[PDB]
Amino acid sequence: AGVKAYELRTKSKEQLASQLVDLKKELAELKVQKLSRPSLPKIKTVRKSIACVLTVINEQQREAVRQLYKGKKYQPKDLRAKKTRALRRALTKFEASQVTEKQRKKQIAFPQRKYAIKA
Amino acid sequence: PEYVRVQRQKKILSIRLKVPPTIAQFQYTLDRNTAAETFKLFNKYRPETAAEKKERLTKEAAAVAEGKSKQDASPKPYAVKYGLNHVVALIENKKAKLVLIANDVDPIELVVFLPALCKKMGVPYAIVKGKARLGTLVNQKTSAVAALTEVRA
Amino acid sequence: AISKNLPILKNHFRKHWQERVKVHFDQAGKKVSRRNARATRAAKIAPRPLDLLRPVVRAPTVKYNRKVRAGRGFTLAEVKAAGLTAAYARTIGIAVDHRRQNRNQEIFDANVQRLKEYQSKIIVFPRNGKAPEAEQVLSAAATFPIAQP
Amino acid sequence: KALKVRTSATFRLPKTLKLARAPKYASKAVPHYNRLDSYKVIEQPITSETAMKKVEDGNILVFQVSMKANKYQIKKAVKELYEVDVLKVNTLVRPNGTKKAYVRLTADYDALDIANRIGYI
Amino acid sequence: AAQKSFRIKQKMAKAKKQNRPLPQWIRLRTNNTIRYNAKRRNWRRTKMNI
Amino acid sequence: GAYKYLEELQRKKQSDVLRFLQRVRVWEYRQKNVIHRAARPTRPDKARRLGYKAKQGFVIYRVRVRRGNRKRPVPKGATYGKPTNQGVNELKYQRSLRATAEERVGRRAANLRVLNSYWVNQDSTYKYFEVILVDPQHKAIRRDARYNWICDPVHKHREARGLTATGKKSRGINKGHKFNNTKAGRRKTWKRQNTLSLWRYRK
RNA sequence: GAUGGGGAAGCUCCGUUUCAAAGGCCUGAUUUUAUGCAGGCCACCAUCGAAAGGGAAUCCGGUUAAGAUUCCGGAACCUGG
RNA sequence: GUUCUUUGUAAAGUGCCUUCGAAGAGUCGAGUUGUUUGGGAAUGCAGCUCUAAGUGGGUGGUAAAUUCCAUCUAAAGCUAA
RNA sequence: UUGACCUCAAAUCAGGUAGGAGUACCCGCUGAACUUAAGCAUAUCAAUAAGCGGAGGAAAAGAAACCAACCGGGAUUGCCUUAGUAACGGCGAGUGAAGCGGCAAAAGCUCAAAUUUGAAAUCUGGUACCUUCGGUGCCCGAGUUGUAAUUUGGAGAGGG
Ligand SMILES: [Mg+2]
Repeated sequence: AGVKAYELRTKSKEQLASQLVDLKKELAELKVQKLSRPSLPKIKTVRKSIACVLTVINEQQREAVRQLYKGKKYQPKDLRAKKTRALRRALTKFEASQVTEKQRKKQIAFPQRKYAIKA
Repeated sequence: PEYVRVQRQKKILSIRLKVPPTIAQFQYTLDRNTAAETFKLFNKYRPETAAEKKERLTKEAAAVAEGKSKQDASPKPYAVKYGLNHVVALIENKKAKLVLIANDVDPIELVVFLPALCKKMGVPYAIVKGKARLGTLVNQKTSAVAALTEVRA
Repeated sequence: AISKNLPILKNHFRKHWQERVKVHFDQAGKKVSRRNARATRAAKIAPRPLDLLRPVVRAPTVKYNRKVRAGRGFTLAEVKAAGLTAAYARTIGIAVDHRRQNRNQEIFDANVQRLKEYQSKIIVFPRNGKAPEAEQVLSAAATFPIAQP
Repeated sequence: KALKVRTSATFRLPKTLKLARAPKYASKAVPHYNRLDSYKVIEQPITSETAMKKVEDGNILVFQVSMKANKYQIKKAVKELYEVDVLKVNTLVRPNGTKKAYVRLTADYDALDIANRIGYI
Repeated sequence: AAQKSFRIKQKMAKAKKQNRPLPQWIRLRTNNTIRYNAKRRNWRRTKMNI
Repeated sequence: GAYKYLEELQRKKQSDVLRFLQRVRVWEYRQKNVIHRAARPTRPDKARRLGYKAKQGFVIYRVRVRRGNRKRPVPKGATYGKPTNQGVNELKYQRSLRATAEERVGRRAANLRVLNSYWVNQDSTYKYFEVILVDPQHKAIRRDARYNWICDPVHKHREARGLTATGKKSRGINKGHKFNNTKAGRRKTWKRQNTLSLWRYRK
């Protein structure tokens, strides 16, 4: 069972923090019962629910920071794209498509014509 | 420190050695009274700054909008010429009327040929103190040369 | 070592020659990929004939000067006599060689005539509009064969 | 002009105004939560017979503790989780790699009363 | 030694936890080929070399 | 144009003006570090002929290297082989002093790219070079399509792979019958003419 | 055994205070106040290297299946504030 | 293919006459030494020494002097298959 | 006294970048000996193995200071051939390319050296806004010891 992320996403951060601390209290109360009982499979659901609550809290905070840094250069490095080191160091499309004005004049004057050959 | 020691011992060595006359053709610079009055003359002919250039272009654009003069609403400029290749071409074309050469160009081989070229082409030259003075004349930091080529009446 | 009446052999196999052995197992697959590359290039340049027009030109040495063959590109003098600039010829599909010269009037006249027939045979499309599609052929060399005089 | 008097033959590097960092962007942009909080420093009690002899005789609770926790963190978290004032903490590292903490409570509280409140006896 | 370092004690703790026989329910799984702990180590027979 | 005056004056190296100027500058360059940053090119005409432009992102370093042969680094001169390989003293390095100078400059500034180098001075002990370097992260070189080819990752350490002017000179890359051993790469040609080619239908 | 430097095609080598612009210390002054500006003092010049060298300070009694100068009871001492 | 912006009093090409036509230096080259090459009075590379010219310079597989001829344009740079 | 310039520094200054791995193939440096010569020293193995530096999906080379000597060809690369040839070699053992010809693929180019001189026309950065692989305005700065436009020898420039 456990908690559901889509219904966790509608709450505020204080309710999420309180739900997290009651989940941790429940996990401690199950861990003190695990030593007396032979098996206790209910611990795994509480563990995964704690993971779900932490994931929702982190994604809410990260989205708030993204909207704070929206529409400006120099956003933080973990928020900007990852792809690879070489693709990050590669030239952008604008810089790669930069051409001299002399070559631009030559390309406008003499572009590669489309032609066919029968008649 | 070593930079202080190098910059002192370098000018020590440059007079310990017997310099060949193309150097120490310099270091007889202009005297301070005539230098002051020639910079007072040159200060009247100063190149235009960026802001007055910008309003000059707005006036030119408005004038070609209203009357369509061929960029000839503004009068003929009278400014000091600067820049090394520019003034060498002016001296070779015999257009320069008076050429000032800074005495402290730090490759001296940029300007050692300039007095001989001025003497051959008949242009009067003066070795003057201060590439910084020439730069603040032409609204730069350093100018290393200056030239009056055409003066008002 | 040396033995019965046999010719003296010179087999250069005293290095580690088994480290450099190239067996062309990929002849058939390389041919198939080569035809695939030709077809995708033709589809990419879908009206144009996949190769430039080459001049007729006389082969260099005394062993081969009896024959005539294809060159790299036309002379600037040849394209000026044909009546079009070198940049325009390069855009409409004529190979131009800036570094060969004309010393032979027969070769010059043959190349000028060859350019005249090419300009008569091609269709040049307008740069903007209708593009009147025209069912490409794939070999300007096959449509303009090199003929021995 | 006159030069500056120097009473020492040594030349030292002059003192320069050193500014503080004013970054254009944050370093990690989400500050991490508490790495080692009260629920992580106290894993579970040890309920072997040797440990259970201590809880009425010595008035000492025995807990299993994360290996990153020290005595200040153990004491603060026992005070926060069980609302009990503690006398002292003695820790060891067990031969299985875990950490064990003997927490001796003050005389006002009874560890036997607290252990079955927690849920083990 | 009695005065040991924490790295040595950590490796000793890991080897002590590894020192156990096979769990007996492993043999009941389908397509099980594991018969016994082949990586078992005893202090009399082979040394850790740490 | 002053630059052709600077060139044709620079060819008169044993004229008294140039040997005085050389004599002062070689002392000034011994007094500095082995590798140090030059503020401006000493020969701006030579720099801009090799490709320098006076804009942001063009860097000049000055460098001196030790002259002479390369002593074979063997303990006490023992080579342990046939007498044709017993030479220690008169052996020569196959690359140039200009090449090892710009390679040390590139190791000093690995974030830059080596463009060219030129001789400035020498004495009995050292040879002095000035190295032109371009910053491939500066936006004035990311833009300006005449120079953004240096930002392509195939040009990392051209001076280490021998792709500069003196590198190609030392590798022997030139057209002609005098360069049959070294024309497309010496080891490439050696592999090409030491390969044994076998076809499916054996010729 | 780094650094400053100097060799070496280079992996790296030399050197350890050297052809270096090599730093921090207390009083405070100010009480938009933060810690700059008032000051003044000092020139070693990284760091690693001993469970037998140097070194702040704990003893007795009892207690466990297995721990103790470490736990319990009593009685002390040192360091920092 | 369909649509919006008119780029642009801008840019490019082509014919004839006239005056010109800037073209890379401790480099080219030479001696010597070592290595390398099929390269042979010396194929390339590198060290040291000497060190250019501008109807010039390089090459034209036997060294040198003299007279020609032919063919390119170094000592700066990019580029798919 | 004050304000510049040049040169050299310092900052946990604003923003970036390098190192290491992999390494079949690629670009260089450095560099053997076993072996063969029926011994062995030049030679050979081999301009190889080992060692070191540096890249990419390919790399390198590449638009002639070329090949030729002909009725001349025309960037580079690769295949077939030239050819086990010309040549080198205790002329011994052994080594050993290149031009032409056919084919695969084909593609060309740009800086420096020129006075814009009737107007540094050029560019990084910061800030504000926006449609954000960037654009516009403003402000410092870089830059005349030369950043833009114009030309690259096949040409081309200035006038008419
Ligand atoms: Mg040496």
